[PDB]
Amino acid sequence: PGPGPSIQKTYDLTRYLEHQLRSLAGTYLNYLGPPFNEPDFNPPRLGAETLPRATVDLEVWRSLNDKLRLTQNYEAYSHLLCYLRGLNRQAATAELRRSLAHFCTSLQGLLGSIAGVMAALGYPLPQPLPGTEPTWTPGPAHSDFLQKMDDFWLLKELQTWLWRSAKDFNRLKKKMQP
Amino acid sequence: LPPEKPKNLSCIVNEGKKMRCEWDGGRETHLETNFTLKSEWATHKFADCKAKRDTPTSCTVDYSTVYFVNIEVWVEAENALGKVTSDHINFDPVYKVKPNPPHNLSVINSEELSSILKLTWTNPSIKSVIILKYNIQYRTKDASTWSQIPPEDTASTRSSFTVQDLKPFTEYVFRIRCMKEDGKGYWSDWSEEASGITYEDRPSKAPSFWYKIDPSHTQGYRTVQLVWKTLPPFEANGKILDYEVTLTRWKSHLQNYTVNATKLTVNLTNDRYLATLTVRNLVGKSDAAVLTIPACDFQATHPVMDLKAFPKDNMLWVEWTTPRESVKKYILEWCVLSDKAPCITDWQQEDGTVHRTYLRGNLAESKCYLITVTPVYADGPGSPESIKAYLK
Amino acid sequence: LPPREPVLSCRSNTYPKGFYCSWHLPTPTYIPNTFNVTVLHGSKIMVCEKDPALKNRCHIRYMHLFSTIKYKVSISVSNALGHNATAITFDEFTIVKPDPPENVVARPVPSNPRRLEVTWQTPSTWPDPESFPLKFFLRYRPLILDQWQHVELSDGTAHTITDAYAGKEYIIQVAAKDNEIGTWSDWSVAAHATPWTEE
Amino acid sequence: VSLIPDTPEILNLSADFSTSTLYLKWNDRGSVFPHRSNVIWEIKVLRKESMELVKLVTHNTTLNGKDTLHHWSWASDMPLECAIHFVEIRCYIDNLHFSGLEEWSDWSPVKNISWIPDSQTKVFPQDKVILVGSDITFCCVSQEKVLSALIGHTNCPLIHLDGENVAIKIRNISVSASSGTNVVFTTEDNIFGTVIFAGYPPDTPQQLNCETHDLKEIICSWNPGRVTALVGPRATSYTLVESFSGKYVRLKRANESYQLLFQMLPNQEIYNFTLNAHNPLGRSQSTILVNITEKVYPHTPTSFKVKDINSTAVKLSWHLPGNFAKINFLCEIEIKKSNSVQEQRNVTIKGVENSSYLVALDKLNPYTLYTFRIRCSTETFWKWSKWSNKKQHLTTEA
Ligand SMILES: *[C@@H]1O[C@H](CO)[C@@H](O[C@@H]2O[C@H](CO)[C@@H](O)[C@H](O)[C@H]2NC(C)=O)[C@H](O)[C@H]1NC(C)=O
Ligand SMILES: *[C@@H]1O[C@H](CO)[C@@H](O[C@@H]2O[C@H](CO)[C@@H](O)[C@H](O)[C@H]2NC(C)=O)[C@H](O)[C@H]1NC(C)=O
Ligand SMILES: *[C@@H]1O[C@H](CO)[C@@H](O[C@@H]2O[C@H](CO)[C@@H](O)[C@H](O)[C@H]2NC(C)=O)[C@H](O)[C@H]1NC(C)=O
Ligand SMILES: *[C@@H]1O[C@H](CO)[C@@H](O[C@@H]2O[C@H](CO)[C@@H](O)[C@H](O)[C@H]2NC(C)=O)[C@H](O)[C@H]1NC(C)=O
Ligand SMILES: *[C@@H]1O[C@H](CO)[C@@H](O[C@@H]2O[C@H](CO)[C@@H](O)[C@H](O)[C@H]2NC(C)=O)[C@H](O)[C@H]1NC(C)=O
Ligand SMILES: *[C@@H]1O[C@H](CO)[C@@H](O)[C@H](O)[C@H]1NC(C)=O
Ligand SMILES: *[C@@H]1O[C@H](CO)[C@@H](O)[C@H](O)[C@H]1NC(C)=O
Ligand SMILES: *[C@@H]1O[C@H](CO)[C@@H](O)[C@H](O)[C@H]1NC(C)=O
Ligand SMILES: *[C@@H]1O[C@H](CO)[C@@H](O)[C@H](O)[C@H]1NC(C)=O
Ligand SMILES: *[C@@H]1O[C@H](CO)[C@@H](O)[C@H](O)[C@H]1NC(C)=O
Ligand SMILES: *[C@@H]1O[C@H](CO)[C@@H](O)[C@H](O)[C@H]1NC(C)=O
Repeated sequence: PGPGPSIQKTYDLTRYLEHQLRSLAGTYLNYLGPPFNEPDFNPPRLGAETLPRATVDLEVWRSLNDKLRLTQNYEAYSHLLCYLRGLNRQAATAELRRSLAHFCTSLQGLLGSIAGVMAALGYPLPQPLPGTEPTWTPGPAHSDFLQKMDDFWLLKELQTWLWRSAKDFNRLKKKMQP
Repeated sequence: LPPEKPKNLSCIVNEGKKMRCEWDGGRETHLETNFTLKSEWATHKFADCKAKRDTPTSCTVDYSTVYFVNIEVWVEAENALGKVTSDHINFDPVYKVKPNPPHNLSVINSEELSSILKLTWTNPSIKSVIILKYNIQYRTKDASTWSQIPPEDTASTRSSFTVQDLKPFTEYVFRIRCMKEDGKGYWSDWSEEASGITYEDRPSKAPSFWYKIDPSHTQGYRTVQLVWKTLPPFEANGKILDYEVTLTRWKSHLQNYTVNATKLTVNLTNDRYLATLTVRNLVGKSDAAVLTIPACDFQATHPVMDLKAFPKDNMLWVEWTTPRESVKKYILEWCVLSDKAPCITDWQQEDGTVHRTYLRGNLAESKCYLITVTPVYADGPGSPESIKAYLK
Repeated sequence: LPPREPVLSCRSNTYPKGFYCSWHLPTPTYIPNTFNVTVLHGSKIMVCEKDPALKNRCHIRYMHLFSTIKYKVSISVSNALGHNATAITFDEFTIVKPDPPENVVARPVPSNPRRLEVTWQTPSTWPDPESFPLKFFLRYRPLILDQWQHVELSDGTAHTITDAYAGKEYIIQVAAKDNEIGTWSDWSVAAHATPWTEE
Repeated sequence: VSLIPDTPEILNLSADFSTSTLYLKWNDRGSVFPHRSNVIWEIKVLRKESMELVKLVTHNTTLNGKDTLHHWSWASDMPLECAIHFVEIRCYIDNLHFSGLEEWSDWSPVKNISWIPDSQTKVFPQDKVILVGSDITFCCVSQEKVLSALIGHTNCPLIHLDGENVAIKIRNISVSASSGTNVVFTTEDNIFGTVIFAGYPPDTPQQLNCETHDLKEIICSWNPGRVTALVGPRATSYTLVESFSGKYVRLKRANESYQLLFQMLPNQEIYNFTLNAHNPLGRSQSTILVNITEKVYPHTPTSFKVKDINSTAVKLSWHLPGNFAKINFLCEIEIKKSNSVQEQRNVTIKGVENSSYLVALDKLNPYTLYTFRIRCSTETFWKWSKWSNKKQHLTTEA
């Protein structure tokens, strides 16, 4: 099929995952924390500093050509998937864990599809060895409020990363085909 | 016995719900026929399945249905005489999506436009993933056959749709099913039949009218019995509220009535008159007719000749010849003749250019019918002509 | 008259570029006032050099994208009878609202008597719509129905109306909106077109 | 003359920062007084420059002119890391054979303890679980000023302390959800907060009945009472305790209902199943007797067929797994006619190993569209077993 239908399927899957993540984020904010759903509750982020950020400039976003963006997106996807698995092991609720496992396996399928697309475009970089230090990330001894704040910041960063990845895929579609 | 691997490689996918993949059973094996189904995403293998002992035709495929992924499934045959697999098939679950029929269908009247009828519905949760094409079917509540709307008009996803060029005052029912835009995929079920009426669309047809020449006796003023038939439902386009007539008399003089009932009693004199009617719908007045009554000393004025009547197929038929100059309107009446039984005068309207037209009623056989045909001219009618004819 | 609490609601017309917004008091004052606006954005400083067409617009310029930092602004008024201030916070994703599109024209087709073609243009103030996919919202309705029909469209500057009447004209009002960030904008100015009729 | 007691001296003072309990001990100089005069010892607690919160008096008597060391404890309403605390002791001797004036002793020198900051925790306590409605006060130690404090959308009033410390007074706390309620202290540029849990003690487990499928293991099922509102790592833990053998089984935390496992020891026949409920708030127990021979419940026999020689008619033979070589069975057999009559009868069998059984019938009938259905039980009077699949394998007629 080539890069024609594959990129369209990836974009549709990213849109579906964005909708599912929006629904899951609404549910998680309504469930976890009385001062979290109705109030603003924007505290300074001093607890989460290990996960990769998604703060890039416009010029450095337009300078890349379909390779560094893909590598960084793969690394961020792996890290966020590990963190989501940790959050899943942390949470304890039947329907919530079911929806979380559904989202996790859908994100894993999307990552596999992205890896297949990368291997299909003819780039001699199939799969570089990622991490292996945070490959498990066991839950350390911390407070419950700190863990809740870390989970909230992780969800926000994952939403921002999904939006940035959708915009970057749109930019790649604009730069590649026409 | 040989394993008799399954075939036909055909099954559907549901919108997030549990999906079962169907396969053919085959022939009578009866040797621990318990198949298994596999799944593969080329990066991760899902858990295998097990064919049901009751109906080993379909089982679970994937608990969490994911779209836009390459799923490889194959049904393996396992028995005592070795093992064998079947043909492999690669399909996309997004192509075999079976959506839900749109619910809450409702039609409304916007601004009394009798030409366009809008319809709205709610699209399912799959509208954000696949493009849906629509095929609306409508029909009359009386008819049993359906009418299909051209599919090329609703080939794209739309929230509302308006059907144009409909019939006035006839109830329609609607049901809609959707599928993928391209066409590769299974259809959906039929939605709930939604009712709905059309607009008013006042009738642009002049109703019938006929008077009487009853022999009044009060030395002058004549009591004429104005009788007109009831307008048919399709020819009326709405509930008949009331009838309005108009009487013509000497210069600068005219009267009219608005009686609810379909019967009027207006006096006459020794001068020429002209009576017109006009039915009023909910929006306004309809078209009128024409009729003159010079019953003072009028002559036959070339009455119609050559009157023959023979049913000859399952119903009575009337035929005559064309008069000398021309004819404007045609009208004929009939009733049942028997031993001391009053018969009512039932009639109908016919065009002038037509000379043969079968009657429409509920007459029976083995009875004497006196069909009387009376012509209509510009200066009064002609003398009546009666003829007897049986049915069977 | 002492000053009251002003209204502060900002809007971003261009997502890649900066944003601009104004501030006004609900009750007018017969004497001129002096305003001073400053931006923090966490721990930083913004100048937003002022050169607008209408006053009270400093045209804050963006520097980082997807920073996940809630932008906050604080205004301050002054008067001979009192001095109030207002601090309002928001995000860089909710205030995104483009400008209504211009040059919206329609044209009938000579073959089909119930089909119309609508072709509009992208707003000039908005950046390249090919890089940032937009979402248009077309509303076609006759001049006497007064009942708008909502139809959502995908990326594209063309639409084929298959629901148009054959003996009445229509009006088309289209809006502009990004793919997944922001809300809907205002509609177009006007539109007029008649279907084809054989004679 | 007026006799005054000697000024007491504090021997050693300490406290536990985990449970916030003060420890105080002192040795009275009773060796210089041979008489058993009643001594009235009173203790006073004072914080943040002698507030004099609560007084307490302890009456005792010396031991025959000997110095006896004794320990006294007290639980404060606030954590020790909230403010400094001083302790003072004094006594009042009361002699019976003295008519003079007895005046109280002089206060001992001041003795205080200071919590040295060792961790970055600024809010106390840390994950404390108490009974619902109890009064608990929080403390937020810091070096800067704070704005306000609240639990959720409440904005409760604040109380200042001596040095840059704020405390809140909460009364009659409400119930908590699956997640513990969070309290926070709004600062100028930061925010500090902890989590507190408020649940109910474990209710008494009702409907304690134990049945057995085979005579090899025991299973028990019941249902809890009121919810404890503490799910996760602080959930309840049930444990069974045996009378004679002393065996015990631990419950595996994973629901609506659950069943445990208890391996049977031979030649015991008597057990007093006691369920112990562990919880940091309360404990409950339940003692219910059971009979391993009177609470037997057989299983459904599977893999049985019908076949016989040209002699007398069919002889059923079912396969029931387990160990029942000691106790017999009372499996009642029922045969049904062609949807007209269903006869009922009962037969007896001996103990067989893990194999099929032997049941004989007599004076049957031709085909006549007969069916079969089995249902077994035990010699003891208890519940029956589940039904099996119907079979109609009949022999030839005529
Ligand atoms: C669309 O029409 C359906 C049936 O015509 C209606 O469904 C009703 O929905 C409400 C609320 O969900 C229920 O309380 C009623 O029992 C439903 N049935 C009826 C006959 O009222 C409703 O008007 C519309 N449905 C939705 C989901 O909006
Ligand atoms: C700033 O505006 C506020 C409100 O817009 C003013 O507050 C008013 O103060 C007077 C006198 O105390 C009250 O009678 C009014 O009810 C207040 N208005 C409210 C509460 O809406 C205030 O005076 C203004 N000036 C300053 C310097 O704050
Ligand atoms: C509180 O306890 C401290 C102990 O840290 C006392 O400080 C001692 O004071 C005496 C004389 O006043 C000195 O001889 C010691 O060296 C001090 N100990 C130190 C500095 O560790 C203090 O007096 C007690 N009382 C008050 C009111 O602070
Ligand atoms: C804590 O407050 C609640 C109410 O907010 C109290 O519950 C009330 O208790 C009284 C009797 O004690 C009842 O008559 C009321 O109907 C209860 N009201 C509600 C809403 O439940 C509760 O008793 C208080 N607890 C303590 C320890 O004071
Ligand atoms: C029944 O089993 C219990 C198992 O602990 C035996 O032990 C008694 O347990 C109860 C618990 O409430 C204690 O109050 C008794 O003091 C225990 N008794 C002994 C001897 O330790 C109990 O003895 C058994 N009952 C009989 C009649 O033997
Ligand atoms: C089996 O094949 C036939 C075509 O001969 C057709 O009905 C369909 O493709 C398959 N049907 C089922 C039920 O699998
Ligand atoms: C089903 O058939 C297979 C075929 O060999 C057999 O191994 C198995 O025991 C049968 N029963 C079940 C429950 O799988
Ligand atoms: C009187 O007129 C009304 C409409 O104006 C209509 O119901 C009908 O023609 C008449 N009423 C009855 C009861 O016949
Ligand atoms: C009947 O006559 C009245 C005046 O007498 C007039 O207002 C009304 O319009 C007339 N109706 C019709 C149908 O002409
Ligand atoms: C703005 O300017 C005014 C005077 O021009 C000054 O009083 C004020 O401190 C400045 N800053 C703010 C935030 O108002
Ligand atoms: C248990 O039951 C058996 C037989 O039913 C009986 O012999 C025995 O005494 C019972 N045990 C007790 C403690 O009653």
